[PDB]
Amino acid sequence: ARKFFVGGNFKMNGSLESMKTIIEGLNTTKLNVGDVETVIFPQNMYLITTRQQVKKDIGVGAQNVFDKKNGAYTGENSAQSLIDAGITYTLTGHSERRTIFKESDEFVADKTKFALEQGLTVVACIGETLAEREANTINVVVRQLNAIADKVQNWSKIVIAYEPVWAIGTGKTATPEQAQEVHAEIRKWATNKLGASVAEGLRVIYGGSVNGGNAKEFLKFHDIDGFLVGGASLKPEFHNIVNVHS
Amino acid sequence: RKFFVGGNFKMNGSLESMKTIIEGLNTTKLNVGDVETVIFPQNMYLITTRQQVKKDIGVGAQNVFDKKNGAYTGENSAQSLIDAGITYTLTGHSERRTIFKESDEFVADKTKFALEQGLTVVACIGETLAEREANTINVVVRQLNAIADKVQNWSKIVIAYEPVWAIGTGKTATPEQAQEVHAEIRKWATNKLGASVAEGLRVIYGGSVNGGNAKEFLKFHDIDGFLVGGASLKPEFHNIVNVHSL
Repeated sequence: ARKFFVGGNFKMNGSLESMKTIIEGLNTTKLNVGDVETVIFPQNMYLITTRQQVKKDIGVGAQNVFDKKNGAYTGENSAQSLIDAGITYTLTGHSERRTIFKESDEFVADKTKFALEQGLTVVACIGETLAEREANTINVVVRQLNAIADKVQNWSKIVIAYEPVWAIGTGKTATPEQAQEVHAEIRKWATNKLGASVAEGLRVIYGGSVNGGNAKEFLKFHDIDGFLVGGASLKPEFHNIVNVHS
Repeated sequence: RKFFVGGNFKMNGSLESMKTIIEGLNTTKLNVGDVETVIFPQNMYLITTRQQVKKDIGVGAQNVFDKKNGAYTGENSAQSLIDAGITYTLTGHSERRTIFKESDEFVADKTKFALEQGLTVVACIGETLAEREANTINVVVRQLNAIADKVQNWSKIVIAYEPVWAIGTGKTATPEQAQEVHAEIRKWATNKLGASVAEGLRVIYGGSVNGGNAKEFLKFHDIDGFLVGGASLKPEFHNIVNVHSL
């Protein structure tokens, strides 16, 4: 039985006031920590103050990390620095970084491997564009996942986030059935590549648009283990996703 | 032109080391009328650095994106920086141009947006080892022209000339070479922006500046300060920051 996982990706948003509000909101929500692993991923500059201010039952993660030890990489987040301040999670390979900053499959894998070695849990993001959806959905996520498998032996601290990039800004709303289809394919790939015990423990979270109302409709589908929430994670709605089981 | 000293911490730090580096700067006597001093910590420390370092010292990001708050996972927001009292940023550092392939045009776009949102920008330029053969001025003028194409007002720009071959290699440019590049940069600014703007423009030297070679630069009238790398994490930074005022 895989533990329900809800990540909140704030993206490149925030003010001092809005982050105080979000954090105080999370501190007063009734969390059953036994049945949900909750993590928020604030904009880089807020990482330490978010960890200081949000209660221990909520994880804090970076939105990106570099793949090397501390050194001369101006502008980057260090995995070593992150966990030294108590930031224990990170995203790698988010679609916005694969597209805007052309992060390669191999670069995402190397960041994942290094972050894991340094003690972080990695939410490794994958997903296909609309052109790739025409015929190559399986081939794309399989290729993205294989690059990670080439570098990473231990998947106990990986969770996979499936982003339906094809449904972003295309008028197309990705339905729960369409998500279930891909999540099943991801778990099939993991069974085939890593063995059944890894695949059955591996969280595969949906990273397309979701709210507290249809959260339950998505969780009715057989292979969806939680969510990487985008825009709703800045809003009170995030609490109804985190707390969906109660 | 007020002398400018920046300290680029790059992708370094721990809670313990960052607390003592800042405490070292807090208890260092400064002539703020004489030197504009700024430190650029790793992204995660931006808020705690602004909280802990005395008001006489500015804090800046090591990089910023070129758009308003939105869906750019992993990036620093210029609006968010300003909201929290971070009033500086680097753009175009050579490590970002080389590792992350930031173009002249992207750097110019970031510079313009950061300026519009209220930041002072240390726009970084410089030529490689191969370009040093015969193409030094072709390169820095091209990089500057891209900035001028997007930016009308240079009041809150500082130019940092860091020869790539001098970054982290220990091979400091001699002041005599630095002076002539800066003289060409000021010649370019005179022609492009007018003598008045050119005469107020800070052009600072970066590249293996340390407490032992700092003084030699002060005799050259087109070198308006330093962008210090590895030495900015060391107690000798306390020299470089004050050495103009001695």
